[PDB]
Amino acid sequence: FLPLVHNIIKCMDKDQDLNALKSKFQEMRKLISTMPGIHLSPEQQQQQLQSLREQVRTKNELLQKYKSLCMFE
Amino acid sequence: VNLKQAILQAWKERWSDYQWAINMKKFFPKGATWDILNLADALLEQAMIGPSPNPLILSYLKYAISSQMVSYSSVLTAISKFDDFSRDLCVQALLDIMDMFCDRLSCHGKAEECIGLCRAL
Amino acid sequence: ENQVLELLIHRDGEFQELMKLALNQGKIHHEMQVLEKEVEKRDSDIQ
Amino acid sequence: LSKMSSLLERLHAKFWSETIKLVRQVMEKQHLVSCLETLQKALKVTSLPAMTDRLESIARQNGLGSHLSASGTECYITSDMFYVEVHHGENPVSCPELVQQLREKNFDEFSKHLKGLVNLYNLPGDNKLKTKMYLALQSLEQDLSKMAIMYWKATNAGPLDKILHGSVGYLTPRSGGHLMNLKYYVSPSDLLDDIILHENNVSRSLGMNASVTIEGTSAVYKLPIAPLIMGSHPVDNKWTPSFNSVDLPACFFLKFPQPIPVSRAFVQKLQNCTGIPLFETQPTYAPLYELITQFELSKDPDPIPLNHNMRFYAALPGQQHCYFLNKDAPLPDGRSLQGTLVSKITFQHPGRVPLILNLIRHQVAYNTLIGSCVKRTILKEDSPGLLQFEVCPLSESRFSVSFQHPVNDSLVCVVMDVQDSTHVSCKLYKGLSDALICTDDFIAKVVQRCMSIPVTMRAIRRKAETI
Repeated sequence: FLPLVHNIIKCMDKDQDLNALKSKFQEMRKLISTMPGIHLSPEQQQQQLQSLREQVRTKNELLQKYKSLCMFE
Repeated sequence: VNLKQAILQAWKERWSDYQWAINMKKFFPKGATWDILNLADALLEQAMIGPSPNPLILSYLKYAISSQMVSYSSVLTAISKFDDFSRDLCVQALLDIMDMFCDRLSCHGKAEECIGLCRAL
Repeated sequence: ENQVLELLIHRDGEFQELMKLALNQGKIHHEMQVLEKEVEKRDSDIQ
Repeated sequence: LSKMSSLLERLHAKFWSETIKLVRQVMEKQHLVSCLETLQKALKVTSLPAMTDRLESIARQNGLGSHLSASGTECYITSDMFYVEVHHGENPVSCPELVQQLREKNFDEFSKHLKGLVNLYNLPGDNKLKTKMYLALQSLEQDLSKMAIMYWKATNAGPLDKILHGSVGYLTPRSGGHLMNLKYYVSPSDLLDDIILHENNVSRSLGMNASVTIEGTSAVYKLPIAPLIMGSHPVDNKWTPSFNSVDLPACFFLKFPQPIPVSRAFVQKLQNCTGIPLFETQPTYAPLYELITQFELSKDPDPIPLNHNMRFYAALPGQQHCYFLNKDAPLPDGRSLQGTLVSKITFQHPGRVPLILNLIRHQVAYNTLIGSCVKRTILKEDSPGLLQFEVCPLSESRFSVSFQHPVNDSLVCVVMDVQDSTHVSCKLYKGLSDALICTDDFIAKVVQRCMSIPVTMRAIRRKAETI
């Protein structure tokens, strides 16, 4: 972050508690980033999402093909 | 007829300019008829050249006048009708080489070849 | 002025990639929840 | 070759949540030690206050008297570079010449033009020539613009025969993001829009152009201090008689990019118009064409070695070819070709120089166009084609090309002299017994307009050949 380093340099070479505010902002940003939910890397997550989308499409197509061909008596 | 392709091959590339003697001796029967030697090549090349000194050839001319048919060279530089053109650039080199050619002496021809060379000069 | 600059560039790139990965994970989770709901409804109807 | 100093040993050798007491208890104490503040262009984008702070920092470090009310705006401490977008000499100018190129997000014309003019307008003068003579030369550099407009009005046919070629007139304004320049290069056979399609005159920025400058150290020649001659002249232009003239410590030293080879006659003729010749040093009288071809083709040349060794093999319209250069060959003229391998362009005041530069410019352009055929083509042992020719520069600007004409069983030379600036002489000499393989004045003028050795080779191999 550019603003954190700027506030740190200001509080260091001005002659307030910019370091505490910078640490608090960094902790809040880390918490917001971890708030997403995806613990593992997003690569395998996207791979599994694509696989699930393909499976859902295949299941929908199979259900449509099964419910379409209804000519028995 | 071989003289045409010979001079073509000669001018076509920038050879060592001393290996020319070896290349000629190899490509030529080496004694068939020397009346088709460089003697006329200079003039037949400078004709189309006109206002050009035609370098890289005067070296061949020198390596020839070192030991070749001086009589043919003499008669051909004599009959060369360059006064009408008057380039004053090629004829300059011609008179320069003729000076050192006639300076020391002529050679023996064991015949009236000397008288012919005299008429030529 | 090369090591610190490269470190800052790598940190900015890592932050941008993390934000993009979080957005993609959220979108993928939403799409997966929708697909799971659709598949569950279809499976209940089929059952 | 490792990364053990990022998160493994960097945080462990920094000598948390309650250990930030280093702002008031340990504070009892930009070039190569503190790179954090110096890297403002990397931490934040180039904005108005960032550049204004960087300028102030550079002025405080290197030494330059300049200040303002606060941070957010900063001018340029110079003769007339003081201009704030969006009084000790000239007034505050807000012209578009220094507002167009640097309008919103430009970052090129901010540390080069200023530093350039600072280094140029710097000398041992103390308040006598650093400012006075600088402003005098800047104000005097305005008759050329009036002369440019007069030439544009007079030459109301096309900006091809008078602006670039023939004579001067392809000038532009010298202010801010654009300095003084001229039409040094005159390559007409380049990649055009397929005589360029333009609405008005070019500012010598769209593409490639030379860079003219005005500096000097000892060329304090008599010159005006203000523009006087500004009326429209009779036909082309008029001189500006000075002397209201003092020893202005300045000159018109341009920036000659490449050491273009010229003739001794041109330098001797120009050595009587502006004092001394265009160079005061040991003349490098080496093979002119040899070094000139390499200097010209050095732009496109890559780090791979060429090792041509006086070989000018090149391509052809539909095959390969070859050629020579006759470099380092003393012709019947006696001494070798005079070389001008120098970069000194220290000129003098604009006196009688209406054609002192255009002649040498056309000479150098013809010399460059001669060796144009050999730029990046490297193909030897080409059995087919190989239209070898040797440009024999016996006389100044006198070339010759030999080709195996089918008319005779030998080469065919042709005197190629640059009579005019773009209309060169392309006569030829045939033989007493030779077919009509020699074209007329039509193909001669075509080759003159082309001005390319490879173009002439292809024409001989295709049009003049007819076989």
